[PDB]
Amino acid sequence: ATAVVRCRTRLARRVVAAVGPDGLLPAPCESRVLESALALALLTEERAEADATARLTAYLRTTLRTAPPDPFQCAVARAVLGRKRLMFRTVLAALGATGFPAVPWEAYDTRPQQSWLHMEMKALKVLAAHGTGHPDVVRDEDWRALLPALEPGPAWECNNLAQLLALLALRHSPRHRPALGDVLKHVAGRLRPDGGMPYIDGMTVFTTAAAGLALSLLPAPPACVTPMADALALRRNPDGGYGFHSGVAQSDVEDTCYVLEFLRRAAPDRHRTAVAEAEGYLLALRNPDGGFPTFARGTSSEIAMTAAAASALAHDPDRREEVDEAVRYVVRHQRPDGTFERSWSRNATNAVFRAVLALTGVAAHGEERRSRARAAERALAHLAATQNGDGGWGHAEAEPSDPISTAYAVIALARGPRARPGGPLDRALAYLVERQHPDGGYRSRPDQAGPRPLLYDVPALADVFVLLALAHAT
Repeated sequence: ATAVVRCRTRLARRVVAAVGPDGLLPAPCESRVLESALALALLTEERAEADATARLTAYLRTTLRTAPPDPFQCAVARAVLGRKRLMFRTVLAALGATGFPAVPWEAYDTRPQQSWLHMEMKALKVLAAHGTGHPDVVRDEDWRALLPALEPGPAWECNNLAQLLALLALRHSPRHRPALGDVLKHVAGRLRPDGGMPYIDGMTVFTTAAAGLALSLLPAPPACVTPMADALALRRNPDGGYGFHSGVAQSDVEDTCYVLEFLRRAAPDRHRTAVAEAEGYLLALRNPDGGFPTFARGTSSEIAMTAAAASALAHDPDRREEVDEAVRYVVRHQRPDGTFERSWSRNATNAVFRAVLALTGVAAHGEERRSRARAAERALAHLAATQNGDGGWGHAEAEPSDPISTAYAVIALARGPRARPGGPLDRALAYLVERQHPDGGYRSRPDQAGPRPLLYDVPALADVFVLLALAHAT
């Protein structure tokens, strides 16, 4: 067939072969400078694990010399070797690279429903209190939030950044020091082969669900979608949502939407109850303005999360009213230049493909069809306007192309007009065909941020989103 179908067949063989007997696509996270530097400071100060401190040191010098990250991580690494503005300032101040923010102590107090950030902010408040010479400011309720960091085994919520920050604060408290020695050995045992510390354990639920959705969109889905659907359903949280990895109690809208869309196609009867629980999770999260937050109701709705929820809930005609209110939220927030806004992904094309899917996926007629089509046209027009010469897109309009940013654009463009020769979609598919590597896969710069806008690299996502693009476009 075409070179695109040939490329799609080769990539699908690779994704299927990577799924394990347990029905999961392994998706480890690469080492990151910020957490490696925090692990280096924690172990150095506790005078523990000399083998890991040397490997962490060699990793940091090598990474700065051959592949330096954002300026913030470089300064964090350099300080160790030799609300979000408040969090990053306090981190650098805790390492001695700047002064502590002269803010009221309540600025570090955040809502508990964002569990990861809540523990992170509490640890930095403790570090700021001790760092400025006011240890007596720390309340008992502040210490109690960091208690999960002293539990043995993998990091609480698979978040190495959260545990490292909480441990750096807990070592200042003699009441919590008895439990510090054991976890220090667990922390030092997490080093990747390159001597670095990953941000998270992985993203296996997110990756398996996105891979299964792509496989279920092929002309003939492989049989492995059933054990993949089983492995996802048995990992659901009590509230019906899904975390990004095994053992993540904080469900989120993005992970739930990918699982829900996958289960809807590959096992709507086999996992009828899991499907119903995920829809109930999304609807209990919905905001009165029609949008959807990321984690907890009462926090700000987001375009990407609202569009993803609109597409996921659109399969049930019982939910036509909530789905239409969500799509209207998307139209209401389209920028004057046709874009929407970044979020968990750092490229512009991500929110574009989520919005276009909701705009062209939900059945609509009359005045609403006109309004939704015009919003979809302006979004697809923004893609064609910012397309690079080689046929791909980057993180931003002037950035070099990468397969993942281009994959998002292809999914959006696949809902537009037919691919004519030389058209924007045709050249995008040709860019993806050229960038396929002999082993059948793709290697791309990462686009996931956490904590925003700090990037982290889960390499297995390159193959998954490119396959999702090729399945949508063929």
